Amino acid sequence: QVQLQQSGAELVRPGTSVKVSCKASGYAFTNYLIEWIKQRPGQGLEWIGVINPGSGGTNYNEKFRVKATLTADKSSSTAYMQLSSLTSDDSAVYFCARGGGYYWGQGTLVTVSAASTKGPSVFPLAPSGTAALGCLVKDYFPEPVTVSWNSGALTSGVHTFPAVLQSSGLYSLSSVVTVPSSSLGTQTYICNVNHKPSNTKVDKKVEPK
Amino acid sequence: DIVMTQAAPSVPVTPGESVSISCRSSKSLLHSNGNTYLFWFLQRPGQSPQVLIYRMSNLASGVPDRFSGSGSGTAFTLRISRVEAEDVGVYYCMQHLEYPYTFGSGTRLEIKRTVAAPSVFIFPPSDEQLKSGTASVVCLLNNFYPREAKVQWKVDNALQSGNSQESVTEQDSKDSTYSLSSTLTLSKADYEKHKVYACEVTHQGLSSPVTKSFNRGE
Ligand code: NA
Repeated sequence: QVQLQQSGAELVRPGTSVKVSCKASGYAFTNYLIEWIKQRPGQGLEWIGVINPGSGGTNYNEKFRVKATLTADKSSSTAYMQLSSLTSDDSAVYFCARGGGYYWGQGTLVTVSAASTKGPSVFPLAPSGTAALGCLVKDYFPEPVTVSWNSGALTSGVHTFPAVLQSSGLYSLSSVVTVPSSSLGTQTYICNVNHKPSNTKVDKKVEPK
Repeated sequence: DIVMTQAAPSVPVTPGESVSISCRSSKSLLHSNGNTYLFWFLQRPGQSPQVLIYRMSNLASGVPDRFSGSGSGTAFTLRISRVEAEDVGVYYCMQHLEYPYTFGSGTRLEIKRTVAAPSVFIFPPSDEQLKSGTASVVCLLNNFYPREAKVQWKVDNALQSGNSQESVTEQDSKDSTYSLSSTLTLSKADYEKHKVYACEVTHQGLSSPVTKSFNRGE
């Protein structure tokens, strides 16, 4: 079973450089090409370039010739993409893909910003034969926040909304769930909020008021 | 470069029916070896792209027989028969005949289901948030179709403007609905100068707008 494991999300300052990695497993790394693709939020796919790990040879899209540098380390089965002189236009998800189009990495989110990391505040959206309840995750930076319910045991009827950018420059999101009204007195409902950039982990119990 | 054009940004399809997604190229993708270098990819929300078709007409391993590709060298069609609710996502074409490799702008597949009015719920700000000096009033519109839904806020029956923000989910892969949240943000001091908070919802499945409300202090 083949896997292309990419490095984690990066929050990087304007004018600096960032280097993302793509680690191959389950196949002979040096026998296949590695391509890099850019996806801006809510936008399409753009091709950056390609490298042959078994020779060191590269080809770039002219739009990324100045900005990007593709390398590969045969010893650690890893491909790297370095982006220089970072701007907000570089904020995107970057994917590595093995030649042939079948095998893709999971993507690496890059946010280019001078703003500070900030953890969210989590507030209950208390319920009043179906009840709606939820959690409001307010004022965090950067993205992402993940939300689960009852430590992953509750998945049916959950909607976790895409975050919105507030006028303050901070993000906010809500996650809701509909459940049987008859369960409000017998079942504990907890939203598990995780904001990795600020190490925030909140497990908010949502009680009927 | 070779320009890839996808003429339809979205295409609606009732489940069980077939659909065609078009792509065009500014140069023939036919190579002198006889192959036509065109891929079709699917991208589901929050996931990496996945290959459906390689070399214009070859079905990729693990892809259902309901997907097929064909084309002329400059015009291509991805055909999906017996479309399932699970087929929601964005379909992209890509050329790999010459560098730089280029993609089409994507075509979203929208599942046409029965029109459904939203279930509307309103949440007052929590006492926890009020202590911090801010108030967020949330209006939930649940499991509706189509995507288009207008939300208007009224405070003491006065129409609000400039103080709300909405977020909509991707079309559900099982029931083909959308959900929306609207958040009205006030300071605690301004929140406490008013009594009645209401959200009024306009949607194709409603004959007249629906209002959910609460009285502050109840
Ligand atoms: Na370069």
